[PDB]
Amino acid sequence: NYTFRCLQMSSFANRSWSRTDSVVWLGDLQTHRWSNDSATISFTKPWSQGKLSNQQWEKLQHMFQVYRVSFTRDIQELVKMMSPKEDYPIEIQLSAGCEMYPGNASESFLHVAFQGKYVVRFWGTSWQTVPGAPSWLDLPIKVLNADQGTSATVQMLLNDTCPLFVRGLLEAGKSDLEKQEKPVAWLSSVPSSADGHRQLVCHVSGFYPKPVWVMWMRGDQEQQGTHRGDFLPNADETWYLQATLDVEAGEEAGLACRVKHSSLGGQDIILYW
Amino acid sequence: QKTPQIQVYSRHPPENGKPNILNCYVTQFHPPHIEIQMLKNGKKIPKVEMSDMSFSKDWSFYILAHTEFTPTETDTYACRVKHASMAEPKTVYWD
Ligand SMILES: CCCCCCCC/C=C\CCCCCCCC(=O)OC[C@H](COP(=O)(O)O)OC(=O)CCCCCCC/C=C\CCCCCCCC
Ligand SMILES: *[C@@H]1O[C@H](CO)[C@@H](O[C@@H]2O[C@H](CO)[C@@H](O)[C@H](O)[C@H]2NC(C)=O)[C@H](O)[C@H]1NC(C)=O
Ligand SMILES: *[C@@H]1O[C@H](CO)[C@@H](O)[C@H](O)[C@H]1NC(C)=O
Ligand SMILES: *[C@@H]1O[C@H](CO)[C@@H](O)[C@H](O)[C@H]1NC(C)=O
Repeated sequence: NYTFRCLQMSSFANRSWSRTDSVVWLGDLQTHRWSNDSATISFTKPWSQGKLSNQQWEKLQHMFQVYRVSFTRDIQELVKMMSPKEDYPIEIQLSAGCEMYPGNASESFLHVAFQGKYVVRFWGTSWQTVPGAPSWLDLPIKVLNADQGTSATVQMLLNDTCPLFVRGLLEAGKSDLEKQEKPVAWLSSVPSSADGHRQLVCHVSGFYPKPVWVMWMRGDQEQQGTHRGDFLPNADETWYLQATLDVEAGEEAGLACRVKHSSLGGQDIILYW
Repeated sequence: QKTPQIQVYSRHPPENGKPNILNCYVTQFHPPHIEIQMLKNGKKIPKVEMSDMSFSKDWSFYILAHTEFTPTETDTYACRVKHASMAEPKTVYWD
């Protein structure tokens, strides 16, 4: 069903410049942001505190404020030691959360990339380097693994806190997570990279949730030339997608673009070129 | 290092003389430090709003820029990006 991910982005440019910024997502909806500039974590939804009390939220945030400061210090100290072997600039990303499954099931994860590449995960009761990660990481990870209080805290957050927090968000954010917004579609054309050809573009915008169906059609016949692009975000938590069809001059006549979406309740949009 | 991809698209069907929103979606880049400008006839648009920086399953960064605009017949719009992976700023025009 839903993936919950806490994303940490830390940049170290020198001994005296670093920043750490986090965002939190529930599926494709942003629930939190934590800028380097701010002491406290910001809610980006009315329901971002889920079903936790003010006290439980405070504890949780307090723990993260201590963590953010300790993380930055420890990395700076690590660079001081590794150098010149590894040096600035340095980029570290953390992706931690859980994925919710059908009958109340839950899987947690915690992954770390260095310089844009996956290198470490927390797994079970300890951190580990993934196969092919550089060997100079073995010692710092052993050192980090000797800190048993940190290991216990992480286990508690992944095993217990994450799924508990998420059920609360799912319940509290219900009407937002289950919202239905309708696609609006339009047709245009752009030059083709092929001669004697023109590229037709069906734009579909403002829909939510993500799943959608868009095809160029000639009557009942699906046009297998239809090229769906990626899902692109609108700024208002709705989605945008286009589907293109390269056509020879004169095959243009009789083409339609058809759009299906759960919000339309069976009533497909059909535009004619 | 990863070179940014840039896609430019409107929020609503474009109608000349009618207020709309233009989006510039920048993806697939690394490191996260980046400069995004939206241009109207080659001049920087001053009020551009930025989503929070985020990243994908694959570790690469993405960020959405957007601005109010009201398209006419004669206006050109672009998104221009400066990033350490490119010697030259990359400009993508709205179609
Ligand atoms: C937003 C609400 C969501 C709540 C639900 C929670 C779901 C789980 C989400 C995140 C959990 C994972 C985040 C980790 C939390 C850390 C917990 C904690 O308290 O640790 C604090 C401790 C206490 O520090 P001290 O002062 O030394 O005692 O801090 C630390 O352990 C130090 C920080 C290290 C932890 C991360 C290390 C990353 C691992 C490898 C780094 C990569 C190496 C790059 C090498 C650098 C190049 C030279
Ligand atoms: C958090 O959950 C993991 C289970 O995924 C627990 O670690 C497992 O349990 C024991 C350690 O006593 C080992 O024999 C297993 O190998 C561990 N599993 C894996 C995949 O490594 C862990 O004990 C839990 N911690 C808490 C505090 O509940
Ligand atoms: C450290 O990095 C920042 C960010 O690039 C830069 O502005 C600053 O001048 C640098 N300082 C030193 C002493 O290298
Ligand atoms: C990020 O936050 C820390 C701790 O408050 C601060 O000291 C540091 O200057 C900040 N980094 C930047 C680049 O502003």
